[PDB]
Amino acid sequence: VLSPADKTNVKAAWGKVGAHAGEYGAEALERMFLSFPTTKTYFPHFDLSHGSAQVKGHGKKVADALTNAVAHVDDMPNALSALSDLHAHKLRVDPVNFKLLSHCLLVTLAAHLPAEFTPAVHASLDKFLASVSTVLTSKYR
Amino acid sequence: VLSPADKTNVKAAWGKVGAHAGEYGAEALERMFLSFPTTKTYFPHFDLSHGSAQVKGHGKKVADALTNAVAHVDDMPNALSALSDLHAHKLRVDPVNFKLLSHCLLVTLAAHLPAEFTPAVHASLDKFLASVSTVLTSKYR
Amino acid sequence: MHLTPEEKSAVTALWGKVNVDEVGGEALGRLLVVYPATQRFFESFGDLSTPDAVMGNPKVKAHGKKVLGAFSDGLAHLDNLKGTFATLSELHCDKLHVDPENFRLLGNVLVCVLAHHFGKEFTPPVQAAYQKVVAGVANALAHKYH
Amino acid sequence: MHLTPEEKSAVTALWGKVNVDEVGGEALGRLLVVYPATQRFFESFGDLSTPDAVMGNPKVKAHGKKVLGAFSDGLAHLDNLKGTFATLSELHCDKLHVDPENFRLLGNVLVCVLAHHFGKEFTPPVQAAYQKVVAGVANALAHKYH
Ligand code: HEM
Ligand code: HEM
Ligand code: HEM
Ligand code: HEM
Repeated sequence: VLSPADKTNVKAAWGKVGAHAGEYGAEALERMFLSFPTTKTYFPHFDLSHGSAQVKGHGKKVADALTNAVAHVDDMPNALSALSDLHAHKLRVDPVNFKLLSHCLLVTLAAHLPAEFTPAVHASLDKFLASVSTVLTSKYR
Repeated sequence: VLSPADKTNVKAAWGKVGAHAGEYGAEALERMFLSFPTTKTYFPHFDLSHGSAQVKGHGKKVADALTNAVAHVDDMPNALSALSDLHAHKLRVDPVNFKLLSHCLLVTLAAHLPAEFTPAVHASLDKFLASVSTVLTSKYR
Repeated sequence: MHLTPEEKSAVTALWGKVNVDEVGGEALGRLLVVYPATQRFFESFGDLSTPDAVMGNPKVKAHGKKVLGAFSDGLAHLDNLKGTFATLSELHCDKLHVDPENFRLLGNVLVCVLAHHFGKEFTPPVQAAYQKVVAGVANALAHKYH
Repeated sequence: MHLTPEEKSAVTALWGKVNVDEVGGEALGRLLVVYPATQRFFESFGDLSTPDAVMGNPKVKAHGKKVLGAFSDGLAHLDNLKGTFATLSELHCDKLHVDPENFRLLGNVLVCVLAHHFGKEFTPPVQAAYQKVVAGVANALAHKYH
């Protein structure tokens, strides 16, 4: 569960992400494709090369969804509802993959936000990405 | 998430288990311990030899908690609240282990209830054990 | 494949009694019914709208048989599952785009089917030996994913 | 452990810049803070109630150094991880009763910490090489569980 302190931590860190979000989501995806190749199976229709405009374009979409989750941190299950139907019922993405993307996001934020990624903030972000993953995954079978 | 047809399959399957539940619970633990040895790390204080008394006794424990969950299928979180705190906060059992016990329980039911373990009931028992697992680990961290 | 001699022998002796037409169809069918997500890979098989529809589908049954056919090969090559399954691996990855996490689901369904068919004879020790085999097969099938 | 020549160079190149005393502390400490369940194994370290209490605990810092050092040996023997870690495997299993799933958690927290320390330098390709290594080390630590 996201406690008050966690929400504050998440708002402050995503805040400092600002207009770089799109770029971070794109790096997170590239990191995931390279470190965990099984995830590419969900994107055979994508151009997966370094610099791919499809990957940047998508990274932006992933970051906007997270920004909207942060904006609706007290009602994530409803705010991400459409994205849950998409992932669980249409794309049918196995839940382990969410853990992999999440890990890759944390890696990206760590590499770009040295001063903000303290122990406490790292724990809050991990918790937040778990909450998002759980919502996107709850109807899956 | 359980459908009414699931609730019905679970009640009927479990109703047949009847007085065997305890023996079945113990068989399922013995299966888990031999098939997935890392689960033994949570039971260092137990005699784990074949047919041991603690296992047997513990098996009744687990089988009754499942019996109570079936009876309170519509209100699991409330009914299982004490076990959730025990597993998630006191014991701190990593969630992976729940899937391993669920599978062994399924195998046990499959091996003793030929007539009843149909494809539809198999699916319902699986969604059922997954819900129990979700409640028993909801707070783990 | 860290299989003790009494394990290899446990696996082998039981496999000799398997009716591959029954088990193969039951395992593939139970996968699609128990884990409906997997149905996206077989949309070309027809109607899989209900359990009965699924267990009766002749494309599900034939494919099930081929699947068990491949599993039999691995049992005869337990010492080199990797080499034995390299082509199938490349296929499930480059042509079919199957997330290897699904290989475990089929393995466990497969184990539940063996238990359903053999009852008392599918003792805990025999189960453990099959869990190792099924893990080894899953891993071999995932080896060439890139 | 499929490590190509370039992955191995990348890995080794980076490791020679790592201050072990310090990175070990950070990694074990971040582990106890982000995944609090892993505090069940260190009740003797005293106070772990808040982040400052954990990160600054001299016992946490000393143990982290210990862990990172064994991690180091591993890197000096990438081609025999199982042998290198065999005694530590048995110890974690028979005497400490640590569920191996915790080895993957530490491995990932360590990747985050490297990324934190090196920012830039920690390119995706370099991350990928480290993920194979942490997986390899966790599997080797898991090998002797029975
Ligand atoms: C933090 C978790 C994730 C979030 C917030 C997220 C968000 C999104 C968004 C915004 C879209 C575009 C929806 C649209 O069309 O407007 C999308 C689509 C998609 N996502 Fe996710 N995603 C997440 C995790 C994953 C993971 C783990 C996978 C699989 C490895 C995945 C695979 C896909 C695929 C295949 C599409 C469709 C892309 C296409 O064909 O255009 N996503 N996601
Ligand atoms: C179907 C899921 C499970 C259910 C319904 C269940 C139920 C129970 C019950 C009723 C108890 C006894 C509590 C008491 O005495 O008041 C218990 C204890 C315990 N459970 Fe579970 N359990 C489940 C899964 C697991 C798994 C996956 C693990 C880890 C492998 C585990 C490890 C333990 C341990 C170590 C104890 C304490 C045993 C002792 O010291 O006597 N449980 N559980
Ligand atoms: C248990 C491990 C598995 C083995 C040993 C296996 C084996 C095979 C074999 C022998 C074929 C026939 C290929 C040919 O001759 O051209 C095949 C095809 C196929 N496999 Fe698997 N398979 C496994 C698991 C899976 C899983 C889990 C899925 C997806 C959930 C899957 C999806 C497919 C699909 C969609 C085909 C093509 C069927 C067609 O031609 O329409 N397989 N597999
Ligand atoms: C990177 C993987 C790891 C390595 C290389 C490693 C290495 C070590 C070493 C060298 C020791 C000292 C052995 C001795 O006292 O003779 C140790 C002890 C210990 N390890 Fe690990 N370890 C790892 C992961 C873990 C994790 C994930 C846990 C549990 C969350 C853990 C739990 C413990 C505990 C409780 C001790 C004894 C501490 C004490 O002195 O009281 N280890 N480990």
